[PDB]
Amino acid sequence: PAQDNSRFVIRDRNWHPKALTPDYKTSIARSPRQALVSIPQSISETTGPNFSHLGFGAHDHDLLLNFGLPIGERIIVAGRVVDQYGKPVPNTLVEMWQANAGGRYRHKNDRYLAPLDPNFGGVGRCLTDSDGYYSFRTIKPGPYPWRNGPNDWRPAHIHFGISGPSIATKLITQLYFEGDPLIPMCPIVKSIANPEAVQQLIAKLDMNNANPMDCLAYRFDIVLRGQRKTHFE
Amino acid sequence: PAQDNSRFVIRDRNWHPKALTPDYKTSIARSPRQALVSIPQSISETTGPNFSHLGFGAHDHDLLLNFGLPIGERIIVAGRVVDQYGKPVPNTLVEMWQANAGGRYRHKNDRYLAPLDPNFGGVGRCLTDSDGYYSFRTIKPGPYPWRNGPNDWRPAHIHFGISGPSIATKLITQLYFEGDPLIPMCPIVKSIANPEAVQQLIAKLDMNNANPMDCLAYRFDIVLRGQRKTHFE
Amino acid sequence: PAQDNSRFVIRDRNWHPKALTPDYKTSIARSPRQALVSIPQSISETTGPNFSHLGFGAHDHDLLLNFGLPIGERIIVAGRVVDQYGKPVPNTLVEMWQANAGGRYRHKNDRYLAPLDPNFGGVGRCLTDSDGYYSFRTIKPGPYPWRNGPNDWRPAHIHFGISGPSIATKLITQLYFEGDPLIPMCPIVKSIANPEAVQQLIAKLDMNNANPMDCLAYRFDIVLRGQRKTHFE
Amino acid sequence: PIELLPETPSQTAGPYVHIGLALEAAGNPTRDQEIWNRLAKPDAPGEHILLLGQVYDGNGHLVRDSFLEVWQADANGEYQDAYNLENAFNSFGRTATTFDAGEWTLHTVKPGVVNNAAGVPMAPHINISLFARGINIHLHTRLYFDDEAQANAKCPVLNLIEQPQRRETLIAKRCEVDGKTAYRFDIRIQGEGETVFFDF
Amino acid sequence: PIELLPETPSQTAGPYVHIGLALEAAGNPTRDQEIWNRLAKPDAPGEHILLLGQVYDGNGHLVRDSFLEVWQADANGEYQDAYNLENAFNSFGRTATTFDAGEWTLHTVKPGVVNNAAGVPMAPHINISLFARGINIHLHTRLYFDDEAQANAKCPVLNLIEQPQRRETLIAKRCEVDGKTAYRFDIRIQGEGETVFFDF
Amino acid sequence: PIELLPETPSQTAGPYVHIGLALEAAGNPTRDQEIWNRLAKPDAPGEHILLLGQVYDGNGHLVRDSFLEVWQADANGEYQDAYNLENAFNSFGRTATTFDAGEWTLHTVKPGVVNNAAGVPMAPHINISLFARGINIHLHTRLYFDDEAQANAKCPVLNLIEQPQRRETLIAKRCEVDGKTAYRFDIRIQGEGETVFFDF
Amino acid sequence: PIELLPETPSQTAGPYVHIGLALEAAGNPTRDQEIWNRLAKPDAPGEHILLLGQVYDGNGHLVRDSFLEVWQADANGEYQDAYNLENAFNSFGRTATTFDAGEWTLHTVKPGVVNNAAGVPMAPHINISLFARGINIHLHTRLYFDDEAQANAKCPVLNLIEQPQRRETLIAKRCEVDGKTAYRFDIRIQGEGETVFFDF
Ligand SMILES: O=C(O)Cc1ccc(O)cc1
Ligand SMILES: O=C(O)Cc1ccc(O)cc1
Ligand SMILES: O=C(O)Cc1ccc(O)cc1
Ligand SMILES: O=C(O)Cc1ccc(O)cc1
Ligand SMILES: [Fe+3]
Ligand SMILES: [Fe+3]
Ligand SMILES: [Fe+3]
Repeated sequence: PAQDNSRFVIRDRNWHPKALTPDYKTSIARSPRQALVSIPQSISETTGPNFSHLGFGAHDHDLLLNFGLPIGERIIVAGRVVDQYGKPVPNTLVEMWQANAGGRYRHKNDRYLAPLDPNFGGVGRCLTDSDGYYSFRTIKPGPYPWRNGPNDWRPAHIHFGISGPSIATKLITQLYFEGDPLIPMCPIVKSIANPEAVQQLIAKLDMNNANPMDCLAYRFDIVLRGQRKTHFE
Repeated sequence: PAQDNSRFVIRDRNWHPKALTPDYKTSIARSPRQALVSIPQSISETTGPNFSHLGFGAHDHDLLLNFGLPIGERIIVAGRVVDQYGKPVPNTLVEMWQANAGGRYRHKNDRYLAPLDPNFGGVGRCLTDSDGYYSFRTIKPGPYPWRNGPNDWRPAHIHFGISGPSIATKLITQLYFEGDPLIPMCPIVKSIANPEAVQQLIAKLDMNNANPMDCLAYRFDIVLRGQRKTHFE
Repeated sequence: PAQDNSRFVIRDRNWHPKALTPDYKTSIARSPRQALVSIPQSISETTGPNFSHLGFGAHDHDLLLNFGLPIGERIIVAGRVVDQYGKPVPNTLVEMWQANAGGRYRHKNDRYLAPLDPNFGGVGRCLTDSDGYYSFRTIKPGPYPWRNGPNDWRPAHIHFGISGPSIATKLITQLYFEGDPLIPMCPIVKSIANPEAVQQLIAKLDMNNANPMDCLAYRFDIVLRGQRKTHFE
Repeated sequence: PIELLPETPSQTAGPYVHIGLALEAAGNPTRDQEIWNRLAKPDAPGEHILLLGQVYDGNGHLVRDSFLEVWQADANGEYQDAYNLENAFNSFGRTATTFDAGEWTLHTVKPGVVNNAAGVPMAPHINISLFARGINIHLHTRLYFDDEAQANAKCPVLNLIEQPQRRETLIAKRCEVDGKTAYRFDIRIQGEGETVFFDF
Repeated sequence: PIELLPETPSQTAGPYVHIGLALEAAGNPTRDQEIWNRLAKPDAPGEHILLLGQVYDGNGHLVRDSFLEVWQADANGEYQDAYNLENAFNSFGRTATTFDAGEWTLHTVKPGVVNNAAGVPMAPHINISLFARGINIHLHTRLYFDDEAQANAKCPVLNLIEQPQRRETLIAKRCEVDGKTAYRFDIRIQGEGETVFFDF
Repeated sequence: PIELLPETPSQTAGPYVHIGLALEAAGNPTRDQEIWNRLAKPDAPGEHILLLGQVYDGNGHLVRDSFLEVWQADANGEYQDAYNLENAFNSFGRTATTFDAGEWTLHTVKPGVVNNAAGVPMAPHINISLFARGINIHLHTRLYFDDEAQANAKCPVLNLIEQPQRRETLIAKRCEVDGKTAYRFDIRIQGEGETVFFDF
Repeated sequence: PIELLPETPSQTAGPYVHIGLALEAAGNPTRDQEIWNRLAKPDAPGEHILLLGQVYDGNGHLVRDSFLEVWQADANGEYQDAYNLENAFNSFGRTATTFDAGEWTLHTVKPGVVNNAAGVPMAPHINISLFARGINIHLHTRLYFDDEAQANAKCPVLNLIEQPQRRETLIAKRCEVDGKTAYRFDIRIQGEGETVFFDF
């Protein structure tokens, strides 16, 4: 069983998006009005599941084959998962989900007029390696309209969920593409007050990793709460 | 029949890409080694076809219907065609062609591994209106690899051909998308020495023209040789 | 035998000197006119010889003893060989050759009037260690005149040949010395378009490695093409 | 001051979180091994219980697109981190609310007591993280049991909530479903009886 | 000095120009009305002729992906600008080279004489624009006829080419195809016998 | 976009390359172990061959200061990477052009077939890199054998050269030297019959 | 991205709006022609109705300085854009809240049905814009009729409001005033029962 051997650096709630960000409409009614209650870290918060033993399929991380070939821009999305101390986070679970090349999601609730791709599901998972690296192969998603303001559009993005070493490190986020003109206009992106923080969600074109005459590649590195040993406790 | 009533401003061959631009390999053997011979304008050069009477189909300019719905980002591409004097060029022929959302063209010679879209052809045509405006509705094309350098990729683009009032104004070009990280790396884009000229080929996101919950829009204005009356000839 | 498990980052041919650099007269008739043909990497290109078993003599890397003592500025030339990812390249062959203190080469064809040095050959070889480090002990060479323009002088330099992990990495270059005023006047240096690329060829004075009361030291690190594993191939 | 690398900023999981983390729920085909709402196998030691609840927004409206993750000790108060489908018990699980009913369910055992860092025992609790469209960064909370008043009274964490009335929001009310032991734990994101959320 | 707005920069038509401007050639379905290589209807006045040619690169290799546009006066030396498929004659047309054979063909009549701006008559000619992958900006040229030496000798445009030997590159050589009057006009982009290209 | 550390820029080997890489040729004493032009020992399996050639500049003049490095599979189509003078076969060698005659020679064996990345076999070939004063960055080419036409016809690499005529520039002409099998491979850096050079 | 000229920013109408748009109410002499609260003349076709309501702030207090503008189709579901005092029906009107009672009144006819952009008919509605001190930019809402439930049920607009409960805030309660058909439409700017406001 797990043991309480580390402490995680406190989160910066001014770096992360606040709960109430009115331009993102739904957040009005879904943001707490009382202040969070801070609690000291215990074994309950400093431990979490390890997915080393989960039985992943052979194409869990390959969206081009996990669902004919899908239509759209073939790309590899890879990067490294490290903590705030720059330390790799090995054997950690990385899950992703996204729309198709037209911005249509394979979900009941998606009624957008862009069609579904008979050969595209849009779900992937990968366990990071010994060095904290992960990789996926998919197609680049299309922006999509949503009912917020009368003409709001989500910049193309890939959804990511990352476990890390504890429930204290778990995070869900969204990766955006270097240069998309839709990023600066998105109220969800704007839920993040610091422009520097936004930069952190932008995947960089990585020509070094592309497969000539096959697919392009984007690099997206992830930083989770720094992990340290307890001391003088 | 046509008459010799105007003169066109001389082209700036230092603004346009030169013939020999070695990084674009095929241009080595397809560029003339002798200098062009300048000739004074005559009725032969100052006149051209008028397509006012061509019988265009109802969806000639709509790539979403001119070929099920195609897969990919629905967009409108519109703009105005003016001359160097800022004058509109009405009733002029605008033709376009492009790949699918995956970067696959509907041509024999395209052997790229990205599949063809059963509902996408990629050819459009539109006659500009009385005010020089044109518009097309299509899906945004995907970048594609080509055999130049060992890892060259064309930034997503739409091919355009524009008639104008004379054969002196005819032009073929390529429209690129605002922010594409692939533009600065393309040897074809780079065939154009002036960075300012490149900017001219970049389509701007135009949220004003988009159809909420339907499609985005890009604005691409075209400038053809200025037209003036002869004088003291 | 060797196996095909690596891919090398595509060389940047705008970084390296172009083939045709007219100020460097000899390049005129010794540069292809047709474009290079790019081919996918195969075992043929991603493998190379390993010189680990080559039997190197005791003074192979010591030009002060491998040929009395040479006349000239006693120096140590050391550095590391890394790939573009910053990974060390251990057990790699590094070969060097240069003129003596007066810019005279110990070669038949060198009829420069500065005398040969009886205790100096001008050749060395070193296998990098586990950390990618190499070292040589020599005397600093002198610049020398050459029949290019009517008064062309090569800056002082040492020629280097590095094998790296494959024939795709093999490279030959020249090391120049920090602050030499001849540097910016050389047509061979100038074959390199980007001033930042030039900087990469300049060895820095390294007082840290110097042997007091004995010899100075210069630091020269080399970067071979980045090596990556194949993926989704 | 010393500054580390900044943590990657959170983003709402959005309305389609299910396609990524609750496949069945998305109404899409599942994979061989899925992380879901059954932490304990029939044969796992401890009192087997059923957890159910609803989530409410600030307008008192059901949130039908929530995604919850849970972490708890086993009946022995041990955290079983090595996730395996072969395990009789797994300390981690996932659930979500019905697009219809808007109710989540979880099948587990009652957690054993664990001590805080200072060596003081905390009352039995299940750590919960909630995600949904409209929530920029997930909300952390704890589920305690109404049938453990004695322990609840002495919990060092529960004791950190300033106002006693707020502590009540964290107590699941014991019930029975099909003569099976259940506990109902409703979460109120905002407004009246707003559920206590933590920062750690 | 006064500077106007800059003209949009040219870009190569690329290897797939056919899908956009030579549909049949692309091997794709055509539209109701297409602009192609038949300028004259059987019933159009003037000498009906067939034009054919090949295009060569600098290595002397056939260019099998070229696209050409043409503009010429009618038999009366009149430019018929109002393009219509109902026209017996259209002054404009389009052709392309076979991916196999690499030869283009055009069906027209021999153009009437037209005067330059100074009122001097130019020899009969067809204005041509060439496009292809590897050509950043299209090449302008003219096709003249070998059977009009007298006029050719006096053409004010032809007379602008410095070297007489270069003038020859612009003369189509009369032949006959199926006992039909034809003229062969080969274009050499680069090297030996490089075709004269204009700027206007 | 992501940018790595830039590769150290190449520089011409210069006229005196021999002093560093071809001691014998530089006419300087050699060391105990030198990497030279004998890839195979008389007892190495495979057909032993003699390879010779000349290198020409763009004026058709001999390049008497060229330096070449070769890389090839043994008879079994395997690359012997562990360089050792005791081996009966070494996949790596070096040669240079006579300051006099200006011809290089290599003593090896006809390489076995190896497959590309896609698993498609390539025709027997020898990888060559050429260095010399006037060459800012080395030239990469391959030598193919004239008596392997069937295979040459199917080579995935040779098949990448658009123009069929340029492929012939990579084919070594079989001959006999002292009743010993030889193949002559002439390299023309520029102009007429210019040898194809590769990038990878 | 393309940016147009920015729209002139809105500013509160302020407390004295009446002086400019509701002369009678401001208690100032009116001009010959004033745009007021009588949309229909007694002889206008359709069911004549009396509309009245109050406006409340977030404290539940009466807003006695509100100014309202209405836009509606006539009985035939047509918008009469040509404003004229002689018309028996005008699609446009204005009203304000009593400084005393604080109720506004309008005299019109039950609007006919009009379709949306998609051709889907909308339930009979009246477009309202509210202005007042404290309101930086005007509020847009629609008034629906309680006796049009079938239609209300199918309204493409009403159907856009996620929460069914909020739709009720747009339904005017039918009544009778002096045995004359009336409908009461109370607007709550904030808090409990807050009226839905639109953007378009
Ligand atoms: O919350 C929203 O409705 C906007 C949104 C939609 C999809 C998504 O994946 C993320 C946010
Ligand atoms: O000339 C080339 O091969 C590159 C290219 C490919 C397609 C295209 O549409 C434009 C240029
Ligand atoms: O190419 C040349 O002749 C100049 C040169 C001379 C010596 C040397 O080592 C390098 C280049
Ligand atoms: O809202 C207010 O009371 C301030 C105000 C007063 C007069 C005016 O005209 C506008 C605003
Ligand atoms: Fe999304
Ligand atoms: Fe293209
Ligand atoms: Fe030198």
